[PDB]
Amino acid sequence: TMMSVLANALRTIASAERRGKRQVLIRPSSKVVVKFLQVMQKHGYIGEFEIIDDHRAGKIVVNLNGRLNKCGAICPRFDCATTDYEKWMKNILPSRQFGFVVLTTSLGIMDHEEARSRNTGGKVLGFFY
Amino acid sequence: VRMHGNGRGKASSALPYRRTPPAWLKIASRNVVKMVCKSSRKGMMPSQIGMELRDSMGIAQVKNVTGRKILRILKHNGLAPEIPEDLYFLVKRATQMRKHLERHTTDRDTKYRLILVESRIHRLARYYKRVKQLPPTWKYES
Amino acid sequence: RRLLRKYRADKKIDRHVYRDLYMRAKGNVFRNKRNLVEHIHKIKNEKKKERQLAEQLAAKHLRDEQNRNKARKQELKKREKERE
Amino acid sequence: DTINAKLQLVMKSGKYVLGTQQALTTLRQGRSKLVVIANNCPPIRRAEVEYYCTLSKTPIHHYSGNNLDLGTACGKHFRTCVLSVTNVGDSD
Amino acid sequence: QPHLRKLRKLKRGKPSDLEESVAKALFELEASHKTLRQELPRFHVNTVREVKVPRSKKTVLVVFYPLRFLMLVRKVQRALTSELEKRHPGCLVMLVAQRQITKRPTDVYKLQKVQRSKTSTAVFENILNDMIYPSDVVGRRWRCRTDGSKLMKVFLDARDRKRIESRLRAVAYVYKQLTHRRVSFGFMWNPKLQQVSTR
Amino acid sequence: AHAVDATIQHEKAYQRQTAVNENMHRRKHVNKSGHIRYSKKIGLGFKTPAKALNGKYIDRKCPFTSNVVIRGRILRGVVHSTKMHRTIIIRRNYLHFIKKYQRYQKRHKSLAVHCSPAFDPKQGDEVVIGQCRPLSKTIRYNVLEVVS
RNA sequence: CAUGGGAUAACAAAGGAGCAUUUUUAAAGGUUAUUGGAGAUUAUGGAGCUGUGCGACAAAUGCUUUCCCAUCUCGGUGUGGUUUAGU
Ligand SMILES: [Mg+2]
Repeated sequence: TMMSVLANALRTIASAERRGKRQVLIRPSSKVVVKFLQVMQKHGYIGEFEIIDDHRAGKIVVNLNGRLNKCGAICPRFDCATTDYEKWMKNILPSRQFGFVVLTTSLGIMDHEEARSRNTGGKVLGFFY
Repeated sequence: VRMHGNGRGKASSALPYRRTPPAWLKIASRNVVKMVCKSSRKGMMPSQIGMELRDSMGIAQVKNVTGRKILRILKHNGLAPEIPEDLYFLVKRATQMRKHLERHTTDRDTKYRLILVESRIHRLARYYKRVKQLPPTWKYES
Repeated sequence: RRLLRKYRADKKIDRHVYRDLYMRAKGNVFRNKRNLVEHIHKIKNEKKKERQLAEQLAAKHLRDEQNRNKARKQELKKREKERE
Repeated sequence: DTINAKLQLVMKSGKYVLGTQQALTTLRQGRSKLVVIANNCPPIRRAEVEYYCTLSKTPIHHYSGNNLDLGTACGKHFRTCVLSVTNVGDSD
Repeated sequence: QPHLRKLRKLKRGKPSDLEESVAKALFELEASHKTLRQELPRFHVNTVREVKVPRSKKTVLVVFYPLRFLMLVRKVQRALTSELEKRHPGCLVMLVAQRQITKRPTDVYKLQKVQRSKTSTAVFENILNDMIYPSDVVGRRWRCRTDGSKLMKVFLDARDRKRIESRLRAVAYVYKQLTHRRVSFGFMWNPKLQQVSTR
Repeated sequence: AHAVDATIQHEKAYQRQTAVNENMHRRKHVNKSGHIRYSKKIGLGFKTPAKALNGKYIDRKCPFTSNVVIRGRILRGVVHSTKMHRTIIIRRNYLHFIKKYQRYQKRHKSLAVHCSPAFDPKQGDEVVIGQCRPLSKTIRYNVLEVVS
């Protein structure tokens, strides 16, 4: 049984990036998945993606520029205070110069740099670099 | 298929994206409601009623015409089955097996199927009790 | 059993409560007559409370039905008078 | 079984009577529409009920189970040797 | 005036020029037209709103009617809009049912009690269905461009191309004016196989 | 000059409130029924139940009709058992955080709570309990409000 | 312990026929202030309680319904589709 839609989606994108595919189909879709995709798209790690409505959990077709080395979900969503950003950057990011940790804050889903600038904590969703 | 077995069948029906009933379907909503209500009064379960309308009257989906599901229509008229339809069929399944196992005590395969059917009943009945489609203190009896 | 039969004949208890108490008396639940009488009084008080609640709910339901019917007939009068 | 579904429907919506004596009473009147007899029924009682059904032109069904099975198929916790449905209740 | 019965009682006092013209047309159609005669007596409208479509000819007459007349309108909508359009030269007539939207609650317990037909998503898709009624949506996409925009494209059956293509631009603009949401339209000749038409 | 109330008096000693004299009628300690009944408004914005004001029950441990005062902790729990007399067991379920594994455990605590006859809680109901003086070996709280 | 945020979640409830319009008016009926305090008594009205009407609004689903008996080429639009209506 599928337990995490976000983890399934990020696993599918990472596999497609490893194989060098140009597009990947994501199924099922979710608000959290689309929010995560928009964060990656904001920083330029993915191109345009299209949400396909089927009167159920929809599908997403993501165009992939080859800039995404790896994306993945962190399960469970561990709580992260504003003082814990450096710990998570150390543990999961390849470097302090690039890569993002995605958080679920009360201000929305955002990368760790944006969340730090807003002085807000939350739960860690995943990462990409 | 999946629960209590190794089957991985995918056979099912795929409802269409376009929910609007076709322009050639001239049956009114009220006449459909009379059809399902009279078909239930004829003694058909909600699934049998839908297949009857689908195969003969050209009504693909009762919900897409009347706005209401077949069981919902029966509930409004009070015609809903006392025991839910599927729980009825599983209980009938277990009863028929038990009648068979009275005469064939060496039929260990049917005994194995019987455990699954009953262990399925005790989760379906737990669901209907938690959802209050069944009375509390409702117990399946062997 | 004699006390239970007397109570059933006197209509202090109904046949269902009589059956329950008969099986409990066979089951060594009551030590003497006073214990059984106390149990009967407790059951009767519980029934009275529940029946009072049921009567209150029934009255509320009947009032709701009256209000719905009155609103419907007012709607009919409004529609008839709008016809002008 | 078709008769089991029909009996369940009659229990749900129709009118019926259980027992041999009440079945005979409904047969003497013009009320019975169908008579169901268990295969357990004593032969003389079954012959008497069948004779009543023949005189009254009433359809007669021989149930494949015994009186316990007929009682269970009626949704009852007792045994019935003869069933008489007075109103089919839209069944058939 | 007898034609003022085709308006809500509040509007009958000082009707607008557009509202009175629509009311008069409805009153005439309730007896002149064969099909409309069986439905219009039980019908009246709320208000008539004029919309100017930029870079286009004609205007759009948005007609609001109570949602309780939804099935009544859907019965004769194609006839009704065609009749109103020939009554008003240089105009397009759109029948939109007035629907109420409950603002999304901030409480999980209030959210479970929201009538799903009063949500903005349900209302907005119902308004879109109102403005294209003889045709139905056969597909819906959301194109999320790299700049952060999310544009919704709605696909119609290519059969209705010769019947609705002229009014698609007006539908898109009126949809934005009513819902403050953008919509683009496309055509699929094979909606089952998700095959888009090039022209 | 009233008749002895049979329903209340079954304890081999006359049951009465110790704050008022029920024999002599005064204004404020007289309820709607006209009987002299003591009742107080506990603090913390808790309304006195209508059964406390107008009822006939005698309870020396009721927070609204006796000398039991509410001070200290105000807690919330779910009714677990009502088998005792005028006393209920409530259960407080909570998550305990284990620091090493960065995860939670489900834990519960059971409290014996005095329930006034003004309330009739059933198993599964959520109640608000206030801390009082020790009323028995295990009772330290009183039921203040019942939410079905 | 107080307060701000509400994205992700948790707890609880429900299982959807197991359910629920407002505002004018008048008329009919059935242990409060104020009378200078205080102690009775009375009656008069408020205000609610029903029912009789009355005016103005709405209404998320058509009672100008439904069911049961009985009698019997013209406009608009686009560069050809559209409600009619003659064939
Ligand atoms: Mg399993």
